[PDB]
Amino acid sequence: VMGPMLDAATRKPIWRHEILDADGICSPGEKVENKQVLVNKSMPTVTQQPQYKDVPITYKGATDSYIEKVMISSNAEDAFLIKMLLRQ
Amino acid sequence: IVQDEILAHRLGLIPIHADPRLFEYRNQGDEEGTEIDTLQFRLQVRCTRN
Amino acid sequence: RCPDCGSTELVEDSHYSQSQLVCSDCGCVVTEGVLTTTFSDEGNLREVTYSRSTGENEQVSRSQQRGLRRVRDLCRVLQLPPTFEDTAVAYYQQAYRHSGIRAARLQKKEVLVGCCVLITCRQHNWPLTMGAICTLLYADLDVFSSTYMQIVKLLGLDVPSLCLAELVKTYCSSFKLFQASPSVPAKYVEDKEKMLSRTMQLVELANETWLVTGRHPLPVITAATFLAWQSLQPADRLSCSLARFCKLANVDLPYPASSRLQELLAVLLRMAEQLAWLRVLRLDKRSVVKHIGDLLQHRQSLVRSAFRDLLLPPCMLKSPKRICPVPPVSTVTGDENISDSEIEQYLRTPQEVRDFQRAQA
Amino acid sequence: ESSGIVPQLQNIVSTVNLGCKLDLKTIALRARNAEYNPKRFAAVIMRIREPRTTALIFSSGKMVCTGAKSEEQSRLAARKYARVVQKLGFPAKFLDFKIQNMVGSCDVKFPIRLEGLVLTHQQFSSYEPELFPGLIYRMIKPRIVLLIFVSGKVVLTGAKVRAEIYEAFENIYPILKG
Amino acid sequence: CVVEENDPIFERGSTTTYSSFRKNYYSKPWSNKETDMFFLAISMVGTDFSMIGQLFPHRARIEIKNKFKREEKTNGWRIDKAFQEKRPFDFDFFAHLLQKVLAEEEKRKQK
Amino acid sequence: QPMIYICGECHTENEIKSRDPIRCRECGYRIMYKKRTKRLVVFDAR
Amino acid sequence: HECRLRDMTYSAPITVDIEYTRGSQRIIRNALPIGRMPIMLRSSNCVLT
Ligand SMILES: [Zn+2]
Ligand SMILES: [Zn+2]
Repeated sequence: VMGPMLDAATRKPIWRHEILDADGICSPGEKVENKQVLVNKSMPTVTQQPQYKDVPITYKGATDSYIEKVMISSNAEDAFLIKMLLRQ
Repeated sequence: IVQDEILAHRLGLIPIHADPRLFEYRNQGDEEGTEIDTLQFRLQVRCTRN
Repeated sequence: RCPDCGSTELVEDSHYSQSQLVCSDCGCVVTEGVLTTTFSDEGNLREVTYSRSTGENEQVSRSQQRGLRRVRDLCRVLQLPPTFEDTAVAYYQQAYRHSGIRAARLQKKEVLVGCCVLITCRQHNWPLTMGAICTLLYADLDVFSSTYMQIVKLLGLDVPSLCLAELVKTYCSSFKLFQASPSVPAKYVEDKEKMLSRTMQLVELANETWLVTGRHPLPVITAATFLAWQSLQPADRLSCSLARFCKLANVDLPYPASSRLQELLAVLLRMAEQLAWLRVLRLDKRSVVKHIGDLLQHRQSLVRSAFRDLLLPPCMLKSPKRICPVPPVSTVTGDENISDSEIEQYLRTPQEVRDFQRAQA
Repeated sequence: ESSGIVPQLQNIVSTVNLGCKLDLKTIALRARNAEYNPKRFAAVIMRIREPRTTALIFSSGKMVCTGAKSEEQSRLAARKYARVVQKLGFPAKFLDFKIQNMVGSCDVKFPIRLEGLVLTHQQFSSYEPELFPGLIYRMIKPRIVLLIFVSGKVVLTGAKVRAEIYEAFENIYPILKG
Repeated sequence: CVVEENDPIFERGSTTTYSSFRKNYYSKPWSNKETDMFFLAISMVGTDFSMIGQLFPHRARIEIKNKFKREEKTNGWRIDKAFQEKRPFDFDFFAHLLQKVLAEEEKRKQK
Repeated sequence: QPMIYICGECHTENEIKSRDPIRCRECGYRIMYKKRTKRLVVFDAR
Repeated sequence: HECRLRDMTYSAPITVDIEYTRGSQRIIRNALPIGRMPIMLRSSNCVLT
């Protein structure tokens, strides 16, 4: 998960990465609009330096939604499962 | 545990004893509010064990 | 770039469910529309893997197939995830790429399966004992280690060190002193969390006091968990022995576990001497078990002072006055030789030749 | 800023060819200190009064002399063997002599954290305490395999000249000290 | 059918098992007189272990080789003196000494 | 940057970096929630 | 609830005690896992009952 891509012009995150926290995960309490990313996920393309391409989880919705909780669990396969609870 | 929107709705449903004749309607926009047409009520409650 | 103004401010902005790469300066639509599939269409595309579409799985020998099937069988027996299974098969193929391991012994390839499983288990910080690996692999430890060294020297893959806490937890989960079973009475049953924390503190003390370095870790883990089980209730367990505990827990008693226990108890006695009230009590290797708990409360300063006043094998701490004595350099070479008397005294006489012939007739 | 410690070579291994075929049967029959068993091994074991030395002579003239402490001592032992082979009744010669390997030992006189050493030089080290108590380091500048023990003793092997072992030890000393 | 010929074993805990690495060798130590007669056999034969193992029935050739290596590594002057001294190969008296050593070890076991 | 989280049962503020096994001290529960943001959010009483 | 949150299965380890003959020597095992049976909620072995 990559951090929020801060805009060098205003030293603030862009409108798309505005709701992301320092760790790139959207924090509860804020409102999510249409075409906004919740997890700035980047995955390698090799499977010498790894080449990560971004595949963020954009929110498809006509109306706004508020993040209530963000649960992060770890499975036995070292896989991190992130669940964000949107409310309307 | 109460949702933020439900809490805001309940707070909006609370009446205010302020006299409306001494105030005026807020113009289009101006979310900052002016001293003439706005009232501020702070609510800070921290629950803890006795 | 934009075809009209030539600007490079091309942004992908979806306008009401319409993906469109449009310029941000003049709004010139560069490209629009994307072809996706549809669900019935998705349903009808069948899933085919690269193992079949690329062309592999056909230029494989029956021996390599048996090795892969054994890898998968051992993986499923150990109940490791499919990610571990995939990593294991990948490392097995990578090792088989080499010819030295390709044309090897049956035991060689069996130990190769075992070592690939071990490397896959280590790469994810997962504890798994080479002893159990060999037990489930139908092999001996000598050839196992020999082939492991050979394959690691031939490949050069990352070999993460076996974490001590993970192995401690894995071995503590084995003991049956958590649930009251018919055989084990309730007195021997102890708490799981507290005993595991005590064993972790004890094995950390052992790792910081130079007890696990150079020696097998599992005997030290056994000694630590035994000391914790005795300290959690010293009264009823003052007479219990290491062999008795192993018999009660149904665990194969390690041989050097006794020596590790004796050394750890000596370290604990040193910590007691460092402490004030214990050095006045004048405890011993049998009465310090009740205060082991207190020794771990402030073990930092205690170990610091103990090192102020290095742990090495007993065979080296016997007052090594003459360390590595300098041997007398003797480079006397003469001109080219010495004489022929030594050649004659080395040559076998006819009598000795005939005697040897009569003996070996 | 030298280390102040000098290793000690305990073994010098060198192959040398005699240039003529040999009859191992007669070589073992006409000698007292001869050890040879064709069904077990196809090399005759020769042992002399040099301080320490074992020659593995073969029928093709190739013989490996080991156990010596210096290159000159190994050469003397090889020449002694060759003279013994000549006196046994064979046209043996001393040709193609070159040091193949030399094993040395040294001590640093302070403990070493093998886990820290392997975490710092993993790509150049290997540590498996469940198999061998010694950490196995493989360096290239020294051109040497080193067995390092917790007690502070290091055994180096895989060199060709004493200077290689010396410089390898001088280079590895500050890494172990730090 | 197995008519109660074997007994069930309560071994192999399904939990886990460890390694041994040491299985069979388990040699047996020597004695003073045995070391003396071993040095005698060395002086009488040489370094060929085949004949030494043939003449020693109760000790293994691998153990003999280990002992010879240990002597070469620790006591070199003794090996030098042994190679200096020489004795013609004796068979009947050697068998008599073997019987004497058998009687001596029998007396030891009795003690 | 200190990233803070909350446990599912202990409800204690734990600080962990990236690529760490999700766990909480003095327990073994593997449910970690993220604290609520500190930014100002405006709500409408409608 | 933890299973629902972590997207895993709520099952119990199926174990058995067996006896076999490796080399004509009868060897027995008092506890060996063979599978995992999904446990129904509010069952006899469920933690909710
Ligand atoms: Zn444009
Ligand atoms: Zn917690």
